Amino acid sequence: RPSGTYAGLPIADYGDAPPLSTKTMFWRTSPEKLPPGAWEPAYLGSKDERVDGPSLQQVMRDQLKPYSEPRGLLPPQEILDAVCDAIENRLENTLEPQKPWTFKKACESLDKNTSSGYPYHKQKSKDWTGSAFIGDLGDQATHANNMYEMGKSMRPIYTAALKDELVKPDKIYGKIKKRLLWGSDLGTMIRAARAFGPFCDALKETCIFNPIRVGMSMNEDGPFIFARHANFRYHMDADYTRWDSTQQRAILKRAGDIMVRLSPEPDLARVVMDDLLAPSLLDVGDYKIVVEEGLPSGCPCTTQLNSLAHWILTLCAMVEVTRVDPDIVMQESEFSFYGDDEVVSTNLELDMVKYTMALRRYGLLPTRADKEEGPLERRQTLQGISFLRRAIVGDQFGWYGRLDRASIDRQLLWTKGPNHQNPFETLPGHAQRPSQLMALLGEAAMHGEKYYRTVASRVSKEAAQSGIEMVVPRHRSVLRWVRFGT
Amino acid sequence: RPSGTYAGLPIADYGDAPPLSTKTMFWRTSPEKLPPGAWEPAYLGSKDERVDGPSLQQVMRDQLKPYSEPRGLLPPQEILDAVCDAIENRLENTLEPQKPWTFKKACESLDKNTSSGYPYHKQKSKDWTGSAFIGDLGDQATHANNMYEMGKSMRPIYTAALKDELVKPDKIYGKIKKRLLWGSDLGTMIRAARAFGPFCDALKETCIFNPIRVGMSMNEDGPFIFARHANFRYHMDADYTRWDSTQQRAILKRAGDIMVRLSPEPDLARVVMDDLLAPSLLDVGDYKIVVEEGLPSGCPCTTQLNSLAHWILTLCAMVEVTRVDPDIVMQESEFSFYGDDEVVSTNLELDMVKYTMALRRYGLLPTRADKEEGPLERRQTLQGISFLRRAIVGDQFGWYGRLDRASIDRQLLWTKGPNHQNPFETLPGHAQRPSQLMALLGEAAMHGEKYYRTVASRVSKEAAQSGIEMVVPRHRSVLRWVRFGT
Ligand SMILES: O=c1[nH]cc(F)c(=O)[nH]1
Ligand SMILES: O=c1[nH]cc(F)c(=O)[nH]1
Ligand SMILES: [Mg+2]
Ligand SMILES: [Mg+2]
Ligand SMILES: [Mn+3]
Ligand SMILES: [Mn+3]
Ligand SMILES: [Mn+3]
Ligand SMILES: [Mn+3]
Repeated sequence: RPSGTYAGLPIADYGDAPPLSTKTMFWRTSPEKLPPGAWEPAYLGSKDERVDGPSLQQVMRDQLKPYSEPRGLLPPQEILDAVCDAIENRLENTLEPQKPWTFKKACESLDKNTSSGYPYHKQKSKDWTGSAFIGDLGDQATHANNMYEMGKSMRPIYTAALKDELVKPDKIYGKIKKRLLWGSDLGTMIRAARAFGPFCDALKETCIFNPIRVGMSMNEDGPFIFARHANFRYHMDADYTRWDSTQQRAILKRAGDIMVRLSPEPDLARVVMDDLLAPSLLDVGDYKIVVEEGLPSGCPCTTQLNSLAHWILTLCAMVEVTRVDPDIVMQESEFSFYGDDEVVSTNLELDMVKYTMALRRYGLLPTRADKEEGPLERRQTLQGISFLRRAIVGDQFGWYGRLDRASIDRQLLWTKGPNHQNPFETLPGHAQRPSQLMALLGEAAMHGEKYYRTVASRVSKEAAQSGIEMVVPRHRSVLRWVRFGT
Repeated sequence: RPSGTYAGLPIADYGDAPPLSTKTMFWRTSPEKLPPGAWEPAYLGSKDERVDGPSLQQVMRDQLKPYSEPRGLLPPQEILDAVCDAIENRLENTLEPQKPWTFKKACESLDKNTSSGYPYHKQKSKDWTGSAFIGDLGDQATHANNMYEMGKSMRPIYTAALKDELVKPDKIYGKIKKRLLWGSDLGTMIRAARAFGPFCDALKETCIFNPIRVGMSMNEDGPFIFARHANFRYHMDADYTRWDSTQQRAILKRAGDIMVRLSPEPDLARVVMDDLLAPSLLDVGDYKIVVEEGLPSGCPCTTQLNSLAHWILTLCAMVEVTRVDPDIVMQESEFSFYGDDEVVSTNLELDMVKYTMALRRYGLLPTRADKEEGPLERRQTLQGISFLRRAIVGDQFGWYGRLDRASIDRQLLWTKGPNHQNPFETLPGHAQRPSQLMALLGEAAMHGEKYYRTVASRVSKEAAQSGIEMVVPRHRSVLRWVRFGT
């Protein structure tokens, strides 16, 4: 056995995980000195020549703390039942009944350029023929499919990791922070995909009529989604600190319950869900620790499981404060969820102080989207609310999501390439970067003439020192392309 | 020459048109007695055994009166310039620039199961190979294309006709009324199609962002269109009596001006438009009369020319009453036009008495959508406004267009077939009618359980006495199909 405490959590066995990556995927696009207080790749550990800091492993201990924190309270049982049944019912009425996912289709759906997790820690492509897994992964997949078809429980193993992403300089040179990732094992992946693939697809095709926006296109779908939010009087942001680690399994189980009953094979899906939500085994390297609470984020369905819990919690707080039936608040409101990310629009007169408190009571840590210091605030125009890193703007033509210039400028300073030790290194000219460049041009168009021109230059210099030179379109032409599509 | 008065209008030459059709396309679906005061095919003339009435030709004289009526006043010149430039400008900003239509593409686009008009009065298919006109129509088309390519004027000839459609019983057994149709000549058709096809397609792809809804799908597009209308505070119907005959050519010319400047071949399009709006030659049979005013409705672009004039008139009245810039009222409002059919939604505080008057002054005859006795009224919910024979309903899921039951029941009493003299005759079982039947089932779904079931029966009896028997779906399944699509 072991057991055994690590990072505040019970040790369940010895670890098998590779060492945490000590490298970043991001290369500077230009050799010149970086704009002051500009974002950089997150901390890379001891071998990181930018600052001396703790080991990556100590950074991860830090990320594990909240998972041993005392859970918040459950919402009132009567309210929780009402909102669950309402959500479920709305889903019965909107989801197109789907036919069961095959083994072939589950394997196909998986991202082939990411790790297989426990036990082989292979990249998924290495054992993939184009249509089936063979070799080692062939074994893991096949065994899992057998367990799935025979409704037999199998215990999932997650591999912990630290997200390589651009962060504010503070999180590098001030108090060092780096976000925790859970990596599902391939077995669990295929098992969850077969079970819940059909439900997730059903949900994804309902991305505009139902509040879970997973699978949406900001450009094509945003204007209709935002127009719906604008039918209602009051609008609010809410951001959440540490969403994943503050979740209650009890609530996750209710989200899971809804997912089961709406799956085309409920008896087989129940075994899968029970395993997913059973106390979780997480491989930190030296050990596999037990993480009883919070969200286990490794799998294909996770982002929708997470959004569904979010839907439940928002309604519970709303119902609790307003005292209107969950079904009726859903006719007086429009919601958008994507993991921790919410926009609530309503006609109900919601007490924003009592709303914040009711959420805080559930164990959540709400903050405003770009404002700081709560309670949460409501506004009487959608104009300026934020969702998915975009500002919601609205004009003569309609609503849209606009990426702020700080973000555009940022994507022009850094490019994605092979893993390497020094962030500041330049590679050669990225002729894999004409697709990205068009989108960015498009993103800048929405900021008007003067800004567009200034990124048009930056884009052209880069298109020169590259194997493909570009027709840089006129402002009005690209604006028209971005806003009006298709 | 001639000249010569007929129906209050100058006679320009002798007619060449076939006699007015004395038959209807509508067959009863059932032999049994018709529900009291139910709609029937419009009057068929002397040979019509339902009632004794005037000849079809006297019915048409009646329809020609308003075209010799004194025109209403033009809107204030300054306002007309402002709104034209605004509309044009909005179109510059939204329309995707198009490439010129070829001869092949113009010929392709034309409806092949309708008459070629002057001079051959042939059905268009009779001289069509699948890719080109040959024979007589080959000559007419080719000559017209030459005139078009050489920017040479050619004078259009319209053939008058009377619409075969279902009407309220009053228009048969009370005061006899039958609607006038203008049939373009094939030459003019191809000339207008080459010239204005590109503009019409550009416009059609902008059907949600721009107020001209030609080409929209009620089912797919309605919910987004209606959600936009719902962003605004006040909503209104307006129906118009005799829209086409009360139009001013001067205003039609401004709509035409906008269409020209946004066409990819403006110099060639100008010749076409000038001909279209020049005093019109209309063949009533015995004579070709001159109709100086009103809308000439024969052609491919007509419905958009008509909607564009409508856009101009609405804004002119709105600007005139509110005194806000046309561009600004377009940021405080959402419009829908389809020929004579309008929904105006606004946040502006519009004086509905002064609005009605300003319209009446332009020569228009506004009435409420289903209310009678003006001024026009505004409502503070879109809920219940009508557009394109549909009621706009809105619920938990969103907005939609619902066809009223009187209309559904109606489509179940009558079916389309070959022309014949007695409306009341039944044909056999229509196994060309399973597509129509599904849609109707779908239309009825939106009226809830009890109604749906009652048309489910009516539909099944009919599907029995037919060469294809049908799986009649459960209510919730079809409702879900109708509302949520695709
Ligand atoms: O609200 C959020 N926005 C973006 C994120 F990456 C996240 O975790 N939460
Ligand atoms: O507003 C209208 N609705 C339907 C019609 F046929 C018409 O001409 N006008
Ligand atoms: Mg957040
Ligand atoms: Mg009308
Ligand atoms: Mn989608
Ligand atoms: Mn969708
Ligand atoms: Mn369209
Ligand atoms: Mn459109």
